[PDB]
Amino acid sequence: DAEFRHDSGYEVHHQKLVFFAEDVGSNKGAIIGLMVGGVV
Repeated sequence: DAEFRHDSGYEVHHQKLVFFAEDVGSNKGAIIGLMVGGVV
């Protein structure tokens, strides 16, 4: 099994975000969908 990444400390929640983005394509995720509707 490769290990290019997947090496950090947290990985208990930030992953569910990424993993989403990965199977997302270009829509909303969790907190991003918020900051993406006010100033940026």
